[PDB]
Amino acid sequence: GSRSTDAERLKHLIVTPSGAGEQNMIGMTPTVIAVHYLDETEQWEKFGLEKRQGALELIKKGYTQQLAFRQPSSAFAAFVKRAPSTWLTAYVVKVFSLAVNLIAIDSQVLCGAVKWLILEKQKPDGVFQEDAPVIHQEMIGGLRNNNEKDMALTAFVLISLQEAKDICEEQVNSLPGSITKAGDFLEANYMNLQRSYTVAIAGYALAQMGRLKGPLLNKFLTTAKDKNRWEDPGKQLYNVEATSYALLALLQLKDFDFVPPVVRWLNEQRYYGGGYGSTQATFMVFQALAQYQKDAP
Amino acid sequence: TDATIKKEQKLIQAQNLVREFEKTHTVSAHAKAQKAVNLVSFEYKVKKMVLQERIDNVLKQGLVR
Repeated sequence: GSRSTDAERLKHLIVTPSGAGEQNMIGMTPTVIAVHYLDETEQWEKFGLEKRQGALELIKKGYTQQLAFRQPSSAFAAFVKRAPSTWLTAYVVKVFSLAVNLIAIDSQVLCGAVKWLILEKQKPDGVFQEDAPVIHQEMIGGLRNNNEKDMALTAFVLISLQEAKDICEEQVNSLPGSITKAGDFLEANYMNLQRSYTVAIAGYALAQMGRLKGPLLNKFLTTAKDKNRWEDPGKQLYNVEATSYALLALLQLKDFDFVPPVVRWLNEQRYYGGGYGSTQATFMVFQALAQYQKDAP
Repeated sequence: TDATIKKEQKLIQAQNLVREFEKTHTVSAHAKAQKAVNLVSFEYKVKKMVLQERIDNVLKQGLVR
């Protein structure tokens, strides 16, 4: 293991959630992930055990406010009368799934959104489509890029369904089949991918269902630059996000031989999240480092 | 009907971890209890509410490490 990221660098992540359906999740993200990370790396004592209760209170508040944007269909959008966003609904699932350890979360809200994604937004070939893009395009990170969108978004939604599986197993009968279909799609097109970002996110999605192996795994590993990062020419934030997805993949594969350089690069970026357009980078880097702190020998 | 046993087991797991949270008041115990409760089926909507209320109360008392 490597040294934990110092808790003091994270104090600005405890934020009050405000705004409508999208903005509320933008505010909820940092606080949920900060608490998640600090819990895993056990830094509350040497940082303010009582601050944690305040943070839990803000999470509670985000969760509650987000429910005001839950539409009759179980999907989410910035406003209740705006067409539901496939990405936002999947993102809500992703966040609430990680928060099941922190506050009370309604299974029917979570699985209702999972069920809706499967039943309404998945094509017969496994692809997940977005029919109503979110207003806040800066909050979806590297998925903002137009190339390999079907792959990138399908990997993203599949990741959310996989992280909700434990919670939704018993109540969403179609879940297992949907995960398989989306996997089939990622697998059949993985070798043709050109962007490091997609390689990394589809990589993690395939690794969770043990389908990242053989030539696909070789593609995933050789895409890395200097064996420590997944990057593309564009904003550095997408590279921090991509490398984090890649790290989660590696942890899923238990390839602890390749892990050290990647964690080192991430740590050397001194990226502590927060701010405009930092949602995916903030959530992902810390989910990745927390998983690392929890898994790595 | 193994599905009835799973749900019954989730319920026991929750009850046990919640009782344990009431005993140690740690962040670790809080997480296990909270997750466990969130996993109990709406079938036990009532004891789920009581278990959750029990969690909220331990949180009101305060955690210690």
